[PDB]
Amino acid sequence: DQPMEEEEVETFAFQAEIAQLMSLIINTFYSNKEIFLRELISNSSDALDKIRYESLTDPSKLDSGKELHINLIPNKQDRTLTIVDTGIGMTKADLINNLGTIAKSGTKAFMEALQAGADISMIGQFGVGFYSAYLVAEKVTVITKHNDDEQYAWESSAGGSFTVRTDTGEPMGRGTKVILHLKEDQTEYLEERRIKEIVKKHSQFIGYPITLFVE
Ligand SMILES: CO[C@H]1/C=C\C=C(/C)C(=O)NC2=CC(=O)C(NCCN(C)C)=C(C[C@@H](C)C[C@H](OC)[C@H](O)[C@@H](C)/C=C(\C)[C@@H]1OC(N)=O)C2=O
Repeated sequence: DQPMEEEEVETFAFQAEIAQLMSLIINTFYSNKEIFLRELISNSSDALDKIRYESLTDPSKLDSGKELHINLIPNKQDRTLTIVDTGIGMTKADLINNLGTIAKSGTKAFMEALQAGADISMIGQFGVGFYSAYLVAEKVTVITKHNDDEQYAWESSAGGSFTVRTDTGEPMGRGTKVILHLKEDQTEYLEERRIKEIVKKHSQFIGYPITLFVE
C-alpha cells in the first residue's frame, strides 16, 4: 500500500569567501536588517525579466504560468516569510554552481568594501544580496521549478554547507520560492503592517506586481 520512497541528498560546501560572508551576515548586529526583502524582491524581478525575455522568442515557455509576479507569504505558525516569484526558476546546476560553490568576485569585493567602511545595505551592488537573507533567517530553504526540469529544494542553515535534492514537497508552478525560517528575534517580519512598511520603503518601483497574502 505504501512502498517506501528513496531520495538522495547532496551536500556541498560553500565557496570559502561565501562561507565567510554568511558568517559575517548571520552574526552581524546591523540595525537595518529590513533590506533583506528588497534584495530578495530584486532577485525575483531579475528572474521574472529572464523568463519574460525567453517568452519574447518562445511564447510556450509561459505555458507554466502566464502571470509574472511576486507573492509574499508570512506564516506565524512555523515562523517563515516566503517570497515567491513566477520567474525563470533554476536548474539543479544553477543551484549547485550559482547558489554556493562557484566563487563570485563580488563576495570578496563586498567584504573589502565593508572593511573600507561600506554599508551592508550595499550588498546588492556586489551581486551577493541573496545572502542578506541570513540577516533575519537562521535557515533558508529555496524551492525552485524551471521549465523542462524537475522541482528542486536547496537549503542551508549557514553552517558552511547547503543541501540540494529533488523536491518531494508540494509541487509549485514555474518560479522560485525563498522560504525564510526567521530567527526568534526577527519575527516582526511576519506582521502585515511591517511587511507593507518595508515594501513601500524599499521596493515601491518594481517592474512586476507584488502581492501580500494574509490569513
Ligand atoms: C536564490 O535566488 C537567486 C539565486 C542566486 C542569487 C545570488 C547568489 C545573489 O546573491 N544575487 C544575485 C542577484 C541577481 O539578480 C543575479 N542576476 C544577474 C545580474 N543582474 C542582476 C544584473 C545574480 C547572478 C546569478 C546567480 C543568476 C542566477 O543564475 C542561475 C539566475 O540566472 C537568476 C534568474 C536567479 C536568481 C536571481 C535567484 O532569484 C530568483 N528569485 O529566482 C545573483 O547572484
